[PDB]
Amino acid sequence: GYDRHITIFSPEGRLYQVEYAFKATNQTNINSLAVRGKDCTVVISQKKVPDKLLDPTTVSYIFCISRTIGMVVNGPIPDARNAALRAKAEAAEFRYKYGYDMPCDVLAKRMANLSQIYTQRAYMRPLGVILTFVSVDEELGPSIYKTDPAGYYVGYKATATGPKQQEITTNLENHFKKSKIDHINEESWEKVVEFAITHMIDALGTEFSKNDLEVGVATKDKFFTLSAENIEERLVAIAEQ
Amino acid sequence: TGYDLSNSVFSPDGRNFQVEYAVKAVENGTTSIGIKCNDGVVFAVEKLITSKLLVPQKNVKIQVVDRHIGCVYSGLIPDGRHLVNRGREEAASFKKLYKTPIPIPAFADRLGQYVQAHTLYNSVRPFGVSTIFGGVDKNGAHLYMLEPSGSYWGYKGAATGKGRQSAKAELEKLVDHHPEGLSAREAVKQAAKIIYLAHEDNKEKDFELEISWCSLSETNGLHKFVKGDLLQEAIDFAQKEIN
Amino acid sequence: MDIILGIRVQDSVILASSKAVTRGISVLKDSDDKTRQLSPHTLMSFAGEAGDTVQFAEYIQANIQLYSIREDYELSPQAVSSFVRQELAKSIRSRRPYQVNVLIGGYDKKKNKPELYQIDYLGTKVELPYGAHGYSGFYTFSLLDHHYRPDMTTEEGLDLLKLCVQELEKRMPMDFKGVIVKIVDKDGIRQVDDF
Amino acid sequence: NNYDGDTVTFSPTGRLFQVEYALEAIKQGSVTVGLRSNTHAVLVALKRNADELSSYQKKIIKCDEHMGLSLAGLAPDARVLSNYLRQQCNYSSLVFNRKLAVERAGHLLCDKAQKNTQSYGGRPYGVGLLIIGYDKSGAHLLEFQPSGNVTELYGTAIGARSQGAKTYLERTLDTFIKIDGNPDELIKAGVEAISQSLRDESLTVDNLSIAIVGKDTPFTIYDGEAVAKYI
Amino acid sequence: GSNIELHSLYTSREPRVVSALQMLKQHLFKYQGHIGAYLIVAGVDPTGSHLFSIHAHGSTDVGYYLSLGSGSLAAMAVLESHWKQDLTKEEAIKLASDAIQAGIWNDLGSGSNVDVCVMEIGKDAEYLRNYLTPNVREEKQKSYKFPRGTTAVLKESIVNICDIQEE
Amino acid sequence: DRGVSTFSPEGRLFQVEYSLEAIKLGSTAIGIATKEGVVLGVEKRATSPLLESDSIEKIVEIDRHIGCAMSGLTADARSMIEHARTAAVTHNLYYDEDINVESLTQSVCDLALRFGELMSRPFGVALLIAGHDADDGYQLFHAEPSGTFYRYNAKAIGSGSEGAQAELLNEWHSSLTLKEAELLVLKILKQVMEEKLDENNAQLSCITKQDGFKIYDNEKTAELIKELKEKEAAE
Amino acid sequence: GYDRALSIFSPDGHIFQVEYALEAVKRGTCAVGVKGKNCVVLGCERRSTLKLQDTRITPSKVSKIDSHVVLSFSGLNADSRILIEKARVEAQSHRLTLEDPVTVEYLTRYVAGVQQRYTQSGGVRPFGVSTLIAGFDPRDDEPKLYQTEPSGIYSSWSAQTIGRNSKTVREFLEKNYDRKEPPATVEECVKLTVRSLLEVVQTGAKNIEITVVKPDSDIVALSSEEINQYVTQIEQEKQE
Amino acid sequence: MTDRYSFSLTTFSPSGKLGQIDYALTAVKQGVTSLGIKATNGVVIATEKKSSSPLAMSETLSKVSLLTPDIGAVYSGMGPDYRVLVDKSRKVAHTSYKRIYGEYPPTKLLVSEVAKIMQEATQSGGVRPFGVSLLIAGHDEFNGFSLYQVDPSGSYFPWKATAIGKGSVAAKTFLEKRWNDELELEDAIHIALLTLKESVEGEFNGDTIELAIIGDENPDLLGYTGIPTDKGPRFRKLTSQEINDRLEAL
Amino acid sequence: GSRRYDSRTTIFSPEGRLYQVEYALESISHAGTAIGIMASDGIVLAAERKVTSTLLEQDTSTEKLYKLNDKIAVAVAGLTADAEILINTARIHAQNYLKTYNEDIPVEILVRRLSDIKQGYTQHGGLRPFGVSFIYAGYDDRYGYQLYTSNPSGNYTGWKAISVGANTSAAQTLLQMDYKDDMKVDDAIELALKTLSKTTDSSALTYDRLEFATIRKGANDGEVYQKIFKPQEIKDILVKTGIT
Ligand SMILES: [Cl-]
Ligand SMILES: [Mg+2]
Repeated sequence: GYDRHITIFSPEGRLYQVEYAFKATNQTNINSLAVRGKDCTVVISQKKVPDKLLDPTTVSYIFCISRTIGMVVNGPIPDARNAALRAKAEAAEFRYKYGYDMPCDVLAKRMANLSQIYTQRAYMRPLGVILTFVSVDEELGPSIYKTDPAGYYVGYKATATGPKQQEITTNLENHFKKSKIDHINEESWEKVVEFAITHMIDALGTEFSKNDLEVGVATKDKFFTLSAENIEERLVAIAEQ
Repeated sequence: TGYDLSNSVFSPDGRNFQVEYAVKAVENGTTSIGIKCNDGVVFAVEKLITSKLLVPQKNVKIQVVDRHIGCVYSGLIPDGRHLVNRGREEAASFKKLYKTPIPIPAFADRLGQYVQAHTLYNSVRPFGVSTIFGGVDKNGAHLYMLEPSGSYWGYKGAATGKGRQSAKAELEKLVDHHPEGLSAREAVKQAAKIIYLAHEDNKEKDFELEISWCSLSETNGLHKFVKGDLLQEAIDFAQKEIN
Repeated sequence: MDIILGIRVQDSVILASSKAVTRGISVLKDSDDKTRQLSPHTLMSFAGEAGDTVQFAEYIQANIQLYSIREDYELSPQAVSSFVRQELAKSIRSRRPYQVNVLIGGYDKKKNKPELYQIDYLGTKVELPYGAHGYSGFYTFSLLDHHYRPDMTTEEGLDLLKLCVQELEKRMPMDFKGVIVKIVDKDGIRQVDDF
Repeated sequence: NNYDGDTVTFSPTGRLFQVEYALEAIKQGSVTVGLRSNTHAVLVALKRNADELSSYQKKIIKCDEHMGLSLAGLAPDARVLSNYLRQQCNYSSLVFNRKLAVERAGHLLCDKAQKNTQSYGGRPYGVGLLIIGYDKSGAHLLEFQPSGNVTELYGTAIGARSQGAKTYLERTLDTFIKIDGNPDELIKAGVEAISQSLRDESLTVDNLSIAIVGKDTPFTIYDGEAVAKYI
Repeated sequence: GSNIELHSLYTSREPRVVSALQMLKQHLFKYQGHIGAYLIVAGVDPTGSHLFSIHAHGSTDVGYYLSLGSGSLAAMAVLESHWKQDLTKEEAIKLASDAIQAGIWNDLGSGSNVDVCVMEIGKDAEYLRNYLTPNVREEKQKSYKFPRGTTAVLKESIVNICDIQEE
Repeated sequence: DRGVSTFSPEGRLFQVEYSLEAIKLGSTAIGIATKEGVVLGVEKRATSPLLESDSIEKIVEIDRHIGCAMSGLTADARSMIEHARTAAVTHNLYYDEDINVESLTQSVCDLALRFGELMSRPFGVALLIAGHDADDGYQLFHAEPSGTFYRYNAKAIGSGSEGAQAELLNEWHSSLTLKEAELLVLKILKQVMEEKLDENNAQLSCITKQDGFKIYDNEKTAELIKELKEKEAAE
Repeated sequence: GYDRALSIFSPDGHIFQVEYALEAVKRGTCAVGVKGKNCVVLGCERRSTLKLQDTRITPSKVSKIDSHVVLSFSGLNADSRILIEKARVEAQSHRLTLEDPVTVEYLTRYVAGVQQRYTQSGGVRPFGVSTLIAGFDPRDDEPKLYQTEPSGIYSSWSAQTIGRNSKTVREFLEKNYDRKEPPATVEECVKLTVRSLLEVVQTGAKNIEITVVKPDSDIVALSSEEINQYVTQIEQEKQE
Repeated sequence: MTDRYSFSLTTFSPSGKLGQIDYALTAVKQGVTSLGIKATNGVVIATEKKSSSPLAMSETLSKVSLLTPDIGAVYSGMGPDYRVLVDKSRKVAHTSYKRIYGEYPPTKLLVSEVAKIMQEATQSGGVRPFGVSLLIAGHDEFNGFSLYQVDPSGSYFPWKATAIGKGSVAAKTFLEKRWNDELELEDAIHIALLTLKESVEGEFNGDTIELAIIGDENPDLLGYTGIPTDKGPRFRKLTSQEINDRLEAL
Repeated sequence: GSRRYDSRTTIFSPEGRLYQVEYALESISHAGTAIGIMASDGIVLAAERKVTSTLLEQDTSTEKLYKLNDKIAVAVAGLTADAEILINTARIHAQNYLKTYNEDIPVEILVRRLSDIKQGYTQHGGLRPFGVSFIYAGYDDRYGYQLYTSNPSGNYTGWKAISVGANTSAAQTLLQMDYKDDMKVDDAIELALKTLSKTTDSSALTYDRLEFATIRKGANDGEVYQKIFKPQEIKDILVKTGIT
């Protein structure tokens, strides 16, 4: 039974190492959410600092890939950082060769093709991570593209990842069934973050302090992360209505 | 089963058992700690005196990278030396291209990516060390700890090896009782105490204390070993606290 | 300079090659044979830069002999000539080209026809009734154009070649110390002692 | 058990069995002693014969004018590692006009041994080395294990029954460290140390191998009637 | 053009001029001017309209009007005389063809006809092959058609271009 | 399966220990060193009477001052002999002198452990390397596939080794003549050989300072066999 | 590149891949070599399981290496071509550098060297082939016959056989071949070779191939009728 | 490091089966249904857009891919394996043909190249076969309209009409009854929609179905005028609306 | 490391057989039957397509009979993809020879090269062998009309008549019975079709389940023509010989 150790087909036409890589994805016990506004793309992720000896400022799973592209990872930090460094390298190389900023969906496709190779070549193992790429693309507008260890990728109106993804997914599904539009009809990114946090609170049934959340925002021509104090202002506004 | 015979194989859990076995080698090693102070970092390690024939103060364990980064590790000592050798290449190439000495976070990821790479193929073995390292850069003091998996985070305090649980408890007290922060000289005294307290897990053989520090005020942001009077003052403070 | 002539008569190919080897103002030898037997019915004469000439001929000889052992068959002169041309055509764009000019005389047992091929160091190849390389070619061509007849006998061919060498001795300024003559026919390759 | 097939595999308790098996080859090897004062550093080696017609396998290898080792285990592996030390000593001399520090020679052996313990296809070195030298910080003695672990010591012993010699040196520590500017007395202490590891066989003229390096003494090996003085 | 087509298919985006520009200059620079390609690169993409020039050593420049080749000085003289900001389509074709005419007439290395290509935003690029025909040869004085049998023929033969036949 | 370079729990390389078993199955080779020269003898062991024995080459010249006898998978020895000859000649080219017997042996033994996943397995043959040099006089060495070599006053390898070695233990003294050593090799070969020893199924050779390395004629060996038979019948 | 060590030692000091290669030889059609006073004959078995065969074009069992040396084999046919090609290249390479054709002993030593190399090289299996190499050294009238096997060992033989039922035909040769007086003529030597194969072959029809090599590059392959006359005469003498 | 897997991971079993190729074909069987039908004046290829989540924008995932202006491809099996094959197929059309001959390859030769890439993943060291079957529809001047199937083994066959994946066996029976040699393109699209409806469970509309044709030249899709010989691509992907129009006449 | 997962595709069995070669030959025994018959005045190649469909485009289909040059063709039995890799290699060797010598490659030289490639995959590289058996039909001016076969082992032999793939044992017996040396092409066509018609696992032999080819000196005067039969032409020769 060596067909379960390397990435060769099982008699059922399955790759078990790929399936087990998907399981590693939830080892961190962290849930991420991504939505689209009119002018922006917001990504929120749970932040857990279990050790008092840890420097909480260094504990992050959101990455600034390029000036325009942000990436949140669901999986262990070594593989997350492996994927982060590679995406940063690929984004920089693209701009040098082709003379324009790598689109979010194209970086997604590239990282998905690299993932596909680890499923076909034996000596390389799959990375135990799901990558969620966000940007305001200059052609496609607000963009969410997500990669997995199978080498699969697709676009999203909104998306959720982690142990409790199905609860968040259905909560978002129900909202978009009412509004009958593919985005959050809101002018400011501040209110789109407030929507993202509110709908995560409703879906997980948990309250959040400023230190419990981690927020990434993509606007036209920059992706940035919020500070604890920026999140606190967001939490105050939610409580006051 | 058989999922634990080959490195880079995912178990049905989604675990790399070879990496988890490497952690056992680390847990077997001597105690090593790191303390982040007001304007720098302190490193300390337990050296077991196997025999009287060991020359005192000669078998140095703490290793410098560039001139501003200290590295200490617990587990297979050779595996640590191999990792520091790579760190010294990475720090050399960075300085060669970008001029500025490698920032601590930047250096952390260089070790991180290299250790993680030794979990991608079954042609290599994972590193049998956990590495506590850090120093002073342009953005201030940074303390990091790096595991065989390639996992690392920033720390207020760090501990690894056989006496890690004892050490961690003593570090957690300092964080609570000093929210405003700890001075470099205080952190040397405290480092001595914590190694002496963590020696209860290795109480069979007597040991030799070895401390190093990088402080903006005390060492001008360079990595130096604590020697002579300041080392004896820390040993005296430690000996007074256990009695 | 070195004289290599070829004449193709009705039933054979005759090759005349100068016996003198000289480097500058020195005569290194007066009995040199500038010929290699490629196969039982194929003969190659070569002139050119010192070392390159013999090295190239022996290299070609080894390859043709290898083919003969492997297939227990004799390559046709047309095939041998094409192989030789291609080796030279490779060498011109090489780091150090072979500076060798060759004449290939062969009897094709399948067609029962003699064939003469002229190839220069660039890999330029033509099939000719008569051919030559170097300064000697200028003279001998004009003479052979007048006298040569395609249904000539081997004896008639030798007499015409004898005339060419005699005229070359008078007209040429360098001493080529006579020629060695070899005939290629159905019976094989033989050396004409009397010349 | 299932985890000893190659050097790239950790056991469930975090042990490397191929390395531990290599460590075993040393224990099978013949005994060799190392000890030093402040002025001189001495190697003493018991050489092993195949039979009475055979010669006694050489144990001590010169690496430079100021450095050399004694071996216990696979002799061919000692030849590979000693050749590497010879080269590194040689590189230091030619490029920097600098005699290689004994401590830095240790660091280089360690790192060479380590690479063979973390890569597939290769195997660990099956030999243990005692490196003596005199450099700019005085006399030095090192112990090398093919795990990669290198240790600086006042004295030590490796090979079969080495524990006897190691205990003697642990008692004599305060005496033999003070033997400064007396090479003969330091060798006597080394010959008396290795004697604690003998059983049945005793030290004969073609059995005993001694080497010394010091303040005004190049690394020299003594064999044959040159060691009859110390028997 | 090949690599741009593969890039377009990979990204699912219409190709950009800055891409073709970047790929051309990095290729030419590699070969240190030994590939003697001097190009004027124009096009419309989702970013807008672009006009670049690329020299054989791997250098590029941006302009509203550019000219290249042996006739560039004749062409640039017309452009520097008649160019203004906010040109219409009709005006820009007139200016471009006039600048080529200057090259045809005054440059020995240039001649014959004027080829134009218009690339308007949100439209199909129209390629106007032989937009002008200013140099049409006049009728010859004599027909040099020979009487049949004028040429001496040694031999005649049918050439077999067909494959090996059946039966 | 398992690594080719794998250690056993006893700290021995599996593939080396296994090759030593291949050598035990090999035909017998004996060497005796004296102050008058070094003698080398081998059992030829032809598999059939139609096999022309004189074609069996198990004693081989390396240089004029170094002979070599082999035992085990003898085909494996060809590349070792090739390397030895190349080393001996190369050293003479670089230093204008004869290479030391120990240095030549050390060179051959450096190939031994060059195997892994270099060649796929160790050598399955042992060598007796006999020679003379000005520094250490007449010398006999035993080269193993482990990479280890020992000097010997006398040594036997192959199927009859431990029986032969016990005989050499009693017979060898420091005052042996070359004639005495020749008869002694013939005596011990005749003892351990399956078939009856004659000039066609056994082969003698020696290395002297004066004449160098010589493989004996069948006619010469035949006379020494007849001399042996008579002196054994004399008491 | 594929480095895997396929030929390794076993606890009893055997190399199984080399020993399994000898089993491939055992399966091969029988080949016999007999040297007379002034000739060497190579006899080869053709298994009659294959009829409707085109004997004009089918690879023959005896291969010329040079004009004066021949090689026959038992074992994998495909493997034999690779050894024959290397030998033919080395024969021309020797002529080119030494300005003399190979001795039979030299050509044997080369082929045996190749076979050995494929027993301790990574990523390769040994040759499933044993060879009989026969001929006359340049300007020599002394017959030469050598044998090689997958291990790489080689040796000279008065007469020898390899392949299936070689144990039987070796038994025949050991009692019928006198060293003091070998087959004086070509007739006697061919007769003894045909006789030796008739112990194993089955029918004396198209199942026996005979190749006679004489000094000075004189090599000829006997026809069906010529061999059939030997088969007829042998059995007519046997009826007594 | 280094790729130390220099050996085949697909070998013959005692029964003469190549396990990894059989297991690859099993992966294809689990895949969503795709089909192709050849008319007199065109070819149609079709498949179901099986959306993993309703939050997912299924338009961004293209199952039907342009390989050249006159050649399209659809698959059944592992999507990632298809995506990298489309990338390699597009590139080899250029490197091995268009950069040599200055024209796009004919259908049968591009198929031959894709087939070669898949055969190599069946014999080359340290790789598994591709877990997809491709249907490739194309037009070229001398061969006309053609439809090919390519399997994990690297084997390919030309088809008048066929189906691969989940409900292929039923689909192939349906096509055998409807197909004649006198079908117009609109007839083949109608039959394609009828056949595909049988294998689809949920919603059946332009948003859940992906359909493309190889038909007449589309000068409106060329992107430039002026060159008479360039008349535009024969590959066209049908819009959501264009599919829904033909579902009313169904 | 990686050793764990290596099948070792190039080792001998204790009986001195090559595992992967033997297993590849087992594969080929399930492939459609291909027959080659050599006559005085030409060669016939007949082969059976494996269980086809009514929706397979036959007139543009090729799985069995492939052209190597104008003088040499091959019938395939095994993995079609594996065959196409080797066929393209052979096509290149033939054009390499023609470029070097300015003569069409003799049939045996092309056969020997393709066979030597197969051999290599059995002795080194650690890759699986090619699961293919070829029948080579060819003409040259040394040996005239020639039939050869090669198998995954890299062994090749010459034949007057031969079969590869399914039911070879049966096919070879029928050929050995009815074949004579003075036989002509028209007769050899009839023999080939009659042999397939009896060995086939199908209910009946029809045009849509056959590939057919002849190499004739039936080309106007002193030259050789290759004829790959069209579907309608296979239908006609089936009626002529009286099988349908
Ligand atoms: Cl890619
Ligand atoms: Mg893998």
